[PDB]
Amino acid sequence: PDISAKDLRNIMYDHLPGFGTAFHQLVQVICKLGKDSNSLDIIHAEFQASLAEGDSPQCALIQITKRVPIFQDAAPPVIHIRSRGDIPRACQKSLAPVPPSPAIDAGWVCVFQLQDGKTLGLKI
Ligand SMILES: [K+]
Ligand code: NA
Repeated sequence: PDISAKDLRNIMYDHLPGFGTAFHQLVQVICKLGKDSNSLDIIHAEFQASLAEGDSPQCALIQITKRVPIFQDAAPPVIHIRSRGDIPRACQKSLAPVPPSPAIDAGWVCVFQLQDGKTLGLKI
């Protein structure tokens, strides 16, 4: 790819406010699935265009989830953690009960699964 997953992640991070936000996590999800589906260059191009159009970087990421085929009805990744405390502070107000068939394109970034089995969905 013209761009690596790490470099794309860093370009997206360059534009995002704060640290450990729902959108940082979304960047990670996007770069993972994009690397796996060989979509890194299309993702990069779409991100660039969205920024040029005047979109917020957050909106650009969302639009990526809506336009890039790998994200269509794609299940959010499950992230195993010890306790809710392992969830970044800036994500703590973005947690919600997990529905039966969550989809990334619908704003379900990931699902945090606690050791005790309880789940929390990261929602935008
Ligand atoms: K930042
Ligand atoms: Na952010």
